[PDB]
Amino acid sequence: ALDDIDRILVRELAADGRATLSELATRAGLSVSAVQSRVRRLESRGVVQGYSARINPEAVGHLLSAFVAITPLDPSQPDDAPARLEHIEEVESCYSVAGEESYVLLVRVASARALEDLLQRIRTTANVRTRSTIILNTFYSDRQHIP
Amino acid sequence: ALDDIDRILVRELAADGRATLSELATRAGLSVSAVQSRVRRLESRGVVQGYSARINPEAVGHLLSAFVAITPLDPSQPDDAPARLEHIEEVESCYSVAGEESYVLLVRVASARALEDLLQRIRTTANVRTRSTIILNTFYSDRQHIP
Ligand SMILES: N[C@@H](Cc1ccc(O)cc1)C(=O)O
Repeated sequence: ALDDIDRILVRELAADGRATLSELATRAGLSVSAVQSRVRRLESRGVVQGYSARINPEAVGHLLSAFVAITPLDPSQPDDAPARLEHIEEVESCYSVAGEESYVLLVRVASARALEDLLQRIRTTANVRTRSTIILNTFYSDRQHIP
Repeated sequence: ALDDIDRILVRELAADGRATLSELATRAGLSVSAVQSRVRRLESRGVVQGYSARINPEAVGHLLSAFVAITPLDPSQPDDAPARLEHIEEVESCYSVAGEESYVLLVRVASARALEDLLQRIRTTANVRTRSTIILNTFYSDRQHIP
């Protein structure tokens, strides 16, 4: 239950999460109060999960990023790992995945040596083997698609 | 230079990309005016690259997501795969990578059938083999970390 109007709103807020109510309204052809309340409704279903600035991770010191695939050293408990890694700040994304491994993490760090340290912390905190794939270059990312 | 006032700014805008030129200035102890200038220089210097609402993908009927690892078929052609795929719009992200594959894509799609399809189109449009990994669940995603 997402009408043409909501489609326009998220498509605009995807492209520009600081879009203003007045700007959105003159694009959907609605009043700024219609818009404000369509946006709150989108936000409280979980259609729009929050707004974030797209910060360039090299500018701030994360010069190495990596996908690390992780798999249980002992498969037996239900799977703690996303909970237990939630508090390592250098882990930015955690997905469970089909195939031989269980999760994939995107991870970002200052250097090669900071990467060895982090692999250790992950090995130990989630009791998990790791397979690492260094990212050499991001060509574009998060480009969200509303169809 | 990232004057650790600029540091408090990006932490603030990453967790909340709508936080307003004022509300910021409070928790950052500055004039609404100087807060406005930095932000303008921060986007100029490519430290903030943009603002995005973060849209839940199922909510828009992207029920299957996948990492897709690609490697070009003919090492003698110019290797321009990121550019040949850039027009296909359900590729959300494309990285080059030191692994077993040349690049990794994050891709979103309606269903398993739609993916098979996408992949046919990926193979033929860049000239690549595909190896893909299906995401069952996203535990968290873009948690941007600032040192
Ligand atoms: N790797 C498993 C799926 C799985 C995902 C997460 C887990 O914690 C465990 C298993 C498979 O392909 O069947």
